[PDB]
Amino acid sequence: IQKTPQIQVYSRHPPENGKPNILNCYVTQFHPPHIEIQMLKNGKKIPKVEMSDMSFSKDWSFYILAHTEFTPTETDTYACRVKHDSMAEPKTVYWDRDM
Amino acid sequence: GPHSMRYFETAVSRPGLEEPRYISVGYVDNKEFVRFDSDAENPRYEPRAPWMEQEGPEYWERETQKAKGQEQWFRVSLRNLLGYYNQSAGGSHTLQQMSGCDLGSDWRLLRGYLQFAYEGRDYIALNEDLKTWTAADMAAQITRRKWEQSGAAEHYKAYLEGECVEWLHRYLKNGNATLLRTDSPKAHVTHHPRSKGEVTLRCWALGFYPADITLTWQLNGEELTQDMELVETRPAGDGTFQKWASVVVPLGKEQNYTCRVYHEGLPEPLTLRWEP
Amino acid sequence: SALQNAASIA
Repeated sequence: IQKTPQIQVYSRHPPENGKPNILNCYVTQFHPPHIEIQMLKNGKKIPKVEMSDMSFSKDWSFYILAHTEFTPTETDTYACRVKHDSMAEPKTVYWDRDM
Repeated sequence: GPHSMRYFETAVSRPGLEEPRYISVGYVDNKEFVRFDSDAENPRYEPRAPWMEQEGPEYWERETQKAKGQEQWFRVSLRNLLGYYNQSAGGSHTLQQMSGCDLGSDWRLLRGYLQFAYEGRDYIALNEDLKTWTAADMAAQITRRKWEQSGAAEHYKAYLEGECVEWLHRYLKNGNATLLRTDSPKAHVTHHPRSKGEVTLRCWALGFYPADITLTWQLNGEELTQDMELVETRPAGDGTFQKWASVVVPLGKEQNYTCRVYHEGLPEPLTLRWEP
Repeated sequence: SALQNAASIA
């Protein structure tokens, strides 16, 4: 049995177009632990992405917190794509300053 | 307040180059403080918090040894489980273990914890008495039987009531720059056009720790536990956490809606409403 | 400090 990852994209601090920040991609509730996580900026993959270390919670499920620096703007669109066995095709979820 | 220490251990197998990867993360008050990864260049429990850095080789050596010990145990239990479930070779499997102890606000023991999981499912766990087991399924029965005829439960009962508590005290005594502390959630609501004459209020809780927390919306004293929008609490990445709840409120009737934010670090629950 | 499991394995 497997378990479909719950993805969440959000900034560390309140987004303020122009001001720096951190964009987190929180993938959770998945299993097995093997998982691929890319963070995107306008469709292109962001290079130096911090990936937390394998962890799991009481319900035996793993979770990773990938993150990276970024400066929100009206123009730029950010997203996170997650590859994993419990899914046939990748999942991409886009950032949303209000969420 | 209360405290605890847990050691989450995972052993995960893949095909080909046998020898599963073994990982052990330990926490004190659910804060990572030590980590071991058989995949490292030089496997060995590393300190994972400024404070824990004051331990000294004698310690790390002794721990790393124990981790080397667990590694083997998992390595083999894994081959056995493989046979129990009649799973064909060349697969990829997971053995998980949670062990540890809880303390009251007085620092005395309150409970021991020792449970196992195979493939992510409950396998066998030590009951509260620390004397009896519980086998989730038939394969676990075999395991349970074997573990009873060997009184292996006593062995764990000794550790959980002793060493676990003895060391937690020690740890608690050293690291005292965040463990004897928590962060209170700051709050605020936001207005969002949502439809025809309607809108959405978002009760936001930010920069709080620990992660346990509760949000609720009220319309005339009664809690709106339906049509409300949550979001699993998530790490801000700095150590604190965030979460938010929302509802669809007919524009103009904003004030008739309030949300309370319940959280331990908070003197008293917070009360919020849209501020135009 | 780490727990060491019983000699009794899975």
